[PDB]
Amino acid sequence: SHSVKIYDTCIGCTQCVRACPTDVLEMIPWGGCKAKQIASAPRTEDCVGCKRCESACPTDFLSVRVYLWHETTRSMGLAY
Amino acid sequence: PEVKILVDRDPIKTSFEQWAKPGHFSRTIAKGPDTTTWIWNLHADAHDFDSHTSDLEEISRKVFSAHFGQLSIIFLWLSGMYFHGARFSNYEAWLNDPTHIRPSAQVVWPIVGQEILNGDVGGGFRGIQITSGFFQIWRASGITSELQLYCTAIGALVFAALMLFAGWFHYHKAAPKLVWFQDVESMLNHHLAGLLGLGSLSWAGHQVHVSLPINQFLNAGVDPKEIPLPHEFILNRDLLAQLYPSFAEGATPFFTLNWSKYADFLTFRGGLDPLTGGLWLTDIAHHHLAIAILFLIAGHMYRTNWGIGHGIKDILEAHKGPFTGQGHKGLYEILTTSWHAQLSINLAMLGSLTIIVAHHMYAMPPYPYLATDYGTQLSLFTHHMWIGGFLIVGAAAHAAIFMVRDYDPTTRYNDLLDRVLRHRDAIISHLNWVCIFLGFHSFGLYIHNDTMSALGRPQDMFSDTAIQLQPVFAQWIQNTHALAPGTTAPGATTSTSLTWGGGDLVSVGGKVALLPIPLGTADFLVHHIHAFTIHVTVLILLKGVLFARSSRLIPDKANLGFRFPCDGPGRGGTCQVSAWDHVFLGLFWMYNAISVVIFHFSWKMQSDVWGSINDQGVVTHITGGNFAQSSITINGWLRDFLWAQASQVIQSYGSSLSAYGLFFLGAHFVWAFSLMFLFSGRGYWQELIESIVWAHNKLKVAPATQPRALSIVQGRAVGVTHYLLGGIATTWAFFLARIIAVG
Amino acid sequence: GFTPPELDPNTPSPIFGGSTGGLLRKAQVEEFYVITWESPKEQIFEMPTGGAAIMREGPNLLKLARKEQCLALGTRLRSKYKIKYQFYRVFPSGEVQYLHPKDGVYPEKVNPGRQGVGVNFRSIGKNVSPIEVKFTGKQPYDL
Amino acid sequence: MFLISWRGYWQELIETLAWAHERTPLANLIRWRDKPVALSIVQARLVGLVHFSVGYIFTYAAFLIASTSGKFG
Amino acid sequence: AALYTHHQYIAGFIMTGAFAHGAIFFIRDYNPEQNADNVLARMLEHKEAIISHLSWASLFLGFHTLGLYVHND
Amino acid sequence: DFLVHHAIALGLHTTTLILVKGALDARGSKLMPDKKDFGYSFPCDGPGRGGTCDISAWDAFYLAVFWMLNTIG
Amino acid sequence: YQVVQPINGDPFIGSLETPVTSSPLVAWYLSNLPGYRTAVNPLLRGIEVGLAHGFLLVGPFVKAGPLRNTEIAGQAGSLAAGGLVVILSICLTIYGISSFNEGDPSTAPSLTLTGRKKQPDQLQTADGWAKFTGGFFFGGISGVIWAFFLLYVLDLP
Amino acid sequence: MRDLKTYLSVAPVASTLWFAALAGLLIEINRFFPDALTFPFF
Ligand code: CLA
Ligand code: CLA
Ligand code: CLA
Ligand code: CLA
Ligand code: CLA
Ligand SMILES: CC1=C(/C=C/C(C)=C/C=C/C(C)=C/C=C/C=C(C)/C=C/C=C(C)/C=C/C2=C(C)CCCC2(C)C)C(C)(C)CCC1
Ligand code: SF4
Repeated sequence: SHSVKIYDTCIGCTQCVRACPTDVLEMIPWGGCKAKQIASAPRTEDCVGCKRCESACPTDFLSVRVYLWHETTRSMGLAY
Repeated sequence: PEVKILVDRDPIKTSFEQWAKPGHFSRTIAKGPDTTTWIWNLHADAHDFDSHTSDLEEISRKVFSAHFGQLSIIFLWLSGMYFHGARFSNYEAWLNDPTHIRPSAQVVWPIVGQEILNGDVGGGFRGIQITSGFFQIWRASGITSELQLYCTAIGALVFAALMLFAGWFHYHKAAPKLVWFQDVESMLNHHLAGLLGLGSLSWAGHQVHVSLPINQFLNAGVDPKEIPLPHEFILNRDLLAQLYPSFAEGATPFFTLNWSKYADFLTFRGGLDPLTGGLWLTDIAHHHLAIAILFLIAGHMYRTNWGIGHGIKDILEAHKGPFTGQGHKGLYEILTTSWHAQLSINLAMLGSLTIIVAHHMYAMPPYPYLATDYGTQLSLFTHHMWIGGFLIVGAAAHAAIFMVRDYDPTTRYNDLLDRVLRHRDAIISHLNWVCIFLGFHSFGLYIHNDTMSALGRPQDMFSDTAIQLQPVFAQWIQNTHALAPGTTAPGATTSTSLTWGGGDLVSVGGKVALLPIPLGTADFLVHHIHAFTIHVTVLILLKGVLFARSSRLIPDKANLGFRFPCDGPGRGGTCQVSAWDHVFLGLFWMYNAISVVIFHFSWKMQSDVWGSINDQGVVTHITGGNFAQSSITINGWLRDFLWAQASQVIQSYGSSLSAYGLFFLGAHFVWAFSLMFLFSGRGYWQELIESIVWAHNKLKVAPATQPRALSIVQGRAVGVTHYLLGGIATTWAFFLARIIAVG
Repeated sequence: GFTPPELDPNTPSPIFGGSTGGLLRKAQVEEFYVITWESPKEQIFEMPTGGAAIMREGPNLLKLARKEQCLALGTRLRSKYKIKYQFYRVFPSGEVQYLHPKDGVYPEKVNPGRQGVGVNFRSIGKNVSPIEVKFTGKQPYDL
Repeated sequence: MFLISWRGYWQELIETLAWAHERTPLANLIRWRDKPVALSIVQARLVGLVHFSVGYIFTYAAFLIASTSGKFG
Repeated sequence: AALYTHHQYIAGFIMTGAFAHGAIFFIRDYNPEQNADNVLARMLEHKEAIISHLSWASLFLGFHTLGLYVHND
Repeated sequence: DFLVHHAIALGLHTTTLILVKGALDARGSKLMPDKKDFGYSFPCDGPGRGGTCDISAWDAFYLAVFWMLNTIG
Repeated sequence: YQVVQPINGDPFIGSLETPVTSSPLVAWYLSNLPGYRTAVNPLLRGIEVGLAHGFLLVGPFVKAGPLRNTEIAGQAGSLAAGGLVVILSICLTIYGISSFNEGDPSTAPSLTLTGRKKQPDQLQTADGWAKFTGGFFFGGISGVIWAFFLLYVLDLP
Repeated sequence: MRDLKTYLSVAPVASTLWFAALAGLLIEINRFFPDALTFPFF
């Protein structure tokens, strides 16, 4: 299972959650930004590691990060 | 319903304002550059019409006028060829003695010592020997003075200006609408009966009145200046009736149906002309007559405006059975709404046609004095093989584009496409297997042979002396083609080609034009190598097409486009899943297959076909005939073909062939230069550009359009482009230097 | 707090002709997935494995082999059509698992009953150097 | 090969082959214990580079020894 | 000839490894705060000026060497 | 001897450039400022930010081996 | 009417039905082979296997090997086929060793083509696979012996 | 006409003209002073 971490520079634009192809991410309420929103990653046992979320984040530097880690059946994307 | 002209007036206005605003066609480019990447995108998307807009009418208008531009360019290139034949050539002297003067239609200025490239090509002339075979065409045409070449250069220039004007006109003043383009029945009726029928009829006419009599006079020995002008043959007809008595009755037979009385100049001989080493002109005229009749009839199949004819939709809907469901229902709607489907079918057919042209033109030489001009024959075969391969690969590219951007079962459903999509797994499995099996049983034999020859065990080889693998069917078929004239073709005298056999050999000027080509174990091995390479190329391209929309690995691939780098390093890594990357990979394998084809043909022709014959009649081939015994190992290809024939090009420094020696080395350089783009990635390059940019910033000399490294896809594309250029140019220099040097 | 629906078998399936892209041995021994939706009428749609199928008017129940397949099909169903879908994970035991949407709302909309998983309260430039975590099994981003 | 062709193409090919095998009679009585997958990205680079430099050393060694030993001078 | 080529090629591999373990050291075991403002951190502090001048030198040599060889050819 | 010695100098300078850049950028650069959190060797950082193929320091080593082989050649 | 149908009406299994995979002649044939005789002792099936394959593997090693023309050694090249039988039965043994354990049931399917339960095929055991191994090997070596026994001239020795 | 003056100053056309003129200049220099290996003046 890969690791996905959210950092407090997040502006809560939700662009990363819209992009995930396996539904790893989620929005949760917060108080540190104008959107009162922050991303979370509750379901990292399904993450294929495509970094489609990182291409979508606009902050500099990134607010979502994907660290590739130990591989499994779901992580490798095997249908057999 | 009915067919008519449909046009709009003044759709776009002629202006310069859009020239000064780069990237007007795409909204993203129009905005202007921030980084250098912009400049690349501007060129990559320049002719992607159906991506600049959504409207089919606009795409078709652009395509039509772009075609006019291409035709104008081709006419300008023809104009140049004829003008150079007329002005800077030795064509007249070659016309006087064709088997001693080697043709040349390009001279160079004496600027930095480069005038050494103006070599002694015979006839009181010094220049560059050409290999396009234009003198042979101009002789087969009847052209005998440079004034006719001037005239055709001027006519071609006029036609090029005309094409350019029509290209402007049909886009800016009178632009046809979609319903005009989407009428395929009338289009096919015109191209079948009007372009190909009337074309070959008119050409048969020219051969009957100009080429035939002027070539009769030339082969009789008459001085090329004392031959009458062609139009004389038309004004005075007794001139024609002296060479062909049948021209006295003059179209009375063609009506009295006694076509027999034309047997004078419309023959069915077969074989070559033993004076010039080409096909009988009386055969070619009759051929063109027959082809014109066939096409003129075939251009009356489809219904346009008078009931009679065939509806394409009806033909397609009628065909279906118990294995294919409803098949062919729904292909007329597809083949009339996507340009990419049409382009794929057309490219496939044109590439295959070019390869067939290569084979038929070596085996049954059409022009006079072409068969004994070895450099021209090699050049033509090789050129046309390369063109055919490239077009076939483009066919796959545009089938993939159709699958990603146009296929849509919600509004245009076809059954056969759906069923192939539903068993693509079995398809790709079986093709994969057959390529592995074919690769083991052809290259493996070579490896067995090399190892048995190095282990001092030649009786254990796969060869004509130890373990024979004779292609029985090929030998059987060419034996049937030998016995054909008189048994299954009573109307023919000689058989279609001299390669079939019968013991007939044709010579010209002490050179060998043609003779029977022998098939043996080596021919068997080479042909199975060829089957292997073609199967592999097919596997790569068809895998790219069939899985362009989705996979078990990436189930929504169509949403990422047709040309994307990857879908990230996850799932194990997904570099090069797009169909563009499959085209990119198939280009290398096409290069491999065509290269082996042209090596096989080049070595075989010198070894068993080309050479010199003696008055006593003993043929000495250019190479000694070593293809039967040295082609069966890899060491024989490295030693007896590459090392032994590169001598001509590595020894041209100081002669007039030194440009080939320079291009040999330049092409090696460009090939090795591409590996840098192919083996690396853009992260390294952007990080190096960072420090270089720092150095520029230190001196207030840094540019405002921020430099970036190339794209991932651009890296791949630059890599394959330089790889192909380097390799093909190396073989070009090798071939031309070698063949020009010996003869 | 949003009881999730149950899996109702005997729910019909779309009209398909069969294809070599469907389930394999992994669905026999490891796991597979099931998606269900509504389909106001019968309509054609592109299978996420092969060609085209016809979804029936009323509930629809498809069995696929990967979560990504279900989610790509659901994205297609939710935007191009206006359809609500749910999918589940079935084990070889005969055990179902409602999967998505987890708490009844789509994850791109913030719901007040969610906790934060994997959130660091600092910028990404404030991770320690690897030398700080050497010989102990944590990772610099673990904190 | 390993240096110009990259991973995705090969992984899709392997999925096709796995289907083919699992579907054929008398041969699906045999079951692998590791699911076959294409090589890794870094792994492919390493394997390509290894082939490249092995070929390098071997061809040059053969030529150098044969062209000095053949003349022995 | 054999000895010379063997020892030069082994020296080249050893050089590439000598430089690889420097990057491994910089990633794994380097501690910034414990090397504050000494020769090592100073090397890190003007990496642009080192890379830019190496780049200039190698551009210059490549341009003029290949140019003179092509002139002569 | 003059010309080939300048070719040798070009080779040494370019191999040094590759290896030194790989070493001095292994803790992070502008295109990836947190590279040290990823290890010595890793494939890429996906196709975002323009694309990051071959950005690890292992990859600089892998590129430099080609130039080493060319130089010793 | 159409000829191809989804496997047993289920259009979401990754396969199809054709005249190649589900046809009465093919079904009956493939059914009456050793590997598909579920209700039979593993060793008998293995015996059939080894017999047929030793006999088949005789020919090529004889008519193609290095001593094909030397016939003071041409015919006795059955040594090679015996060695090949030995090698791939060693491979059979290690495959069975790694794929199974005696204290575990046999992984074969328990359902049949119509939806009735079957007693799992015992060839997929550890025990029965070792039994089948012995059968195949016995048959292979003695089939090599048999097809070497028929050295009498026929049409092509 | 002004748009044409702008277009003629776009990068590819400007470089084309610049280098064609430079090429003519070097070509004519070498046609007048051929085979120079040194500065033979002072
Ligand atoms: C024959 C193949 C080849 C060539 C010519 C080069 C050349 C170069 N490499 Mg490279 N490399 C190669 C293969 C090659 N490489 C391979 C196979 C790999 C492994 C993937 C690498 C990996 C690599 C790396 C990692 C790096 C280089 C670098 C460099 C540059 C070094 C600086 C220099 O020498 O100044 C210039 C030398 C030249 C030979 C340039 C020649 C081209 C001239 C200018 C032609 C002039 C054009 C002329 C006007 C006509 C144009 C035609 C028109 C149609 C455009 C240089 C341009 C380094 C670099 O970027 O330095 C800063 C660098 O970091 N290379
Ligand atoms: C590295 C060690 C090695 C050795 C010692 C041999 C030895 C031999 N090889 Mg071989 N080979 C090798 C590596 C080796 N090979 C590799 C790596 C390859 C792959 C490229 C090949 C590919 C190869 C081929 C394609 C062929 C040989 C053949 C032969 C035999 C030729 C001489 C002969 O006719 O004998 C006498 C003739 C005999 C039939 C002797 C048979 C040997 C006994 C009787 C077999 C008994 C086996 C035994 C039950 C158990 C098997 C091994 C066990 C100890 C584990 C010979 C015994 C040829 C051959 O004869 O085929 C058999 C031949 O066709 N080799
Ligand atoms: C006898 C009628 C006729 C003829 C001879 C042609 C001939 C041609 N068509 Mg065309 N076409 C026709 C009818 C005809 N068409 C009809 C009825 C339709 C649909 C209504 C189309 C729709 C069509 C399309 C969409 C396209 C063509 C294209 C082409 C060119 C194909 C490429 C080629 O082989 O170039 C061979 C080159 C030559 C033979 C050189 C000689 C060129 C001569 C002068 C052509 C003149 C024929 C033309 C019909 C004259 C009418 C113009 C007149 C009003 C002044 C070719 C010249 C392609 C094209 O336009 O390229 C620009 C293409 O895109 N045609
Ligand atoms: C009738 C032939 C034909 C036509 C009309 C098209 C048309 C089209 N193609 Mg296509 N294609 C063809 C044949 C054709 N192709 C063939 C034969 C191949 C196999 C190689 C391909 C493979 C192909 C691919 C892979 C792609 C297209 C794409 C496209 C679209 C955009 C092209 C573009 O503007 O890029 C811009 C054109 C350039 C940047 C010019 C490139 C210059 C080349 C690389 C240099 C060649 C060197 C030169 C020959 C000699 C060296 C000179 C130098 C030394 C000075 C366009 C609709 C693209 C697409 O996305 O489709 C939607 C796409 O990516 N084609
Ligand atoms: C005394 C010398 C020395 C020592 C002790 C080490 C020690 C170490 N190195 Mg290192 N290195 C060295 C020299 C040395 N290196 C040199 C000379 C180079 C330049 C080539 C490198 C470049 C290098 C890199 C790029 C990396 C290391 C890594 C490592 C660490 C783990 C290596 C490992 O086990 O991976 C496993 C060992 C292998 C995979 C070797 C098997 C594959 C080899 C290359 C194939 C051999 C070729 C073939 C079999 C022979 C020909 C075939 C036949 C036909 C003849 C380890 C602490 C790695 C690391 O983990 O980072 C810390 C790392 O990425 N080294
Ligand atoms: C005696 C004599 C002389 C002198 C000499 C001299 C003066 C010397 C030298 C020399 C030198 C002076 C050399 C050198 C070299 C060097 C090198 C080759 C280097 C290196 C480095 C590296 C490889 C690095 C690594 C790293 C990194 C990257 C980072 C981290 C750390 C480390 C360190 C790990 C003469 C000749 C005059 C004369 C005779 C006598
Ligand atoms: S960025 Fe490059 S290396 Fe990384 S996955 Fe994409 S194509 Fe592969």
